Amino acid sequence: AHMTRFLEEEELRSHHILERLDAHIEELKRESEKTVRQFTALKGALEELRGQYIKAVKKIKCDMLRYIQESKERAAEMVKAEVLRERQ
Amino acid sequence: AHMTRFLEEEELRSHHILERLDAHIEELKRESEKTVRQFTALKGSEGALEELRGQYIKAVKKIKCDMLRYIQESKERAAEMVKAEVLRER
Repeated sequence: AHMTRFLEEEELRSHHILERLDAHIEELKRESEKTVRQFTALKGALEELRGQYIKAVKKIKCDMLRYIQESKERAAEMVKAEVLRERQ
Repeated sequence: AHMTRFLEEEELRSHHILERLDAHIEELKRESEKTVRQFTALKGSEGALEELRGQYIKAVKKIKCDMLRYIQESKERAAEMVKAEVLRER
């Protein structure tokens, strides 16, 4: 029954990582409506907008790297626990 | 016996998704230079600024869609390991 706990954990880990991507998408969507409103109420905005997407994408790249790195450690931990189970 | 091959595979998948990630970041930067270039000309400037904004949001939705597929596959992998752990009780 080791692996069922592994899958339960993946299911949680999956729910969290997707939550923190929605957070990032929405922040982009909010900041960018504001900035498009500034420019429309006027007659520099290209840098705020592009600035924002770079922000959202950077944060997505960080969070995906932390997930990936956690995943590798988890796998290595299981490699370890398998070898411990070989004890006579 | 089994779990080192799981790790290896995890390493491989992890590098393939990060190639994918930088791949369509860089692609989606090409797509924006075209429409940014239009908006710079017009000083319809705003309808064109919304379109750009709609491309950034859409681009970051495609990144999410690839990231969901990756996650989904991890769940499928772990599921396959529940199965094979069950088969080894045989």
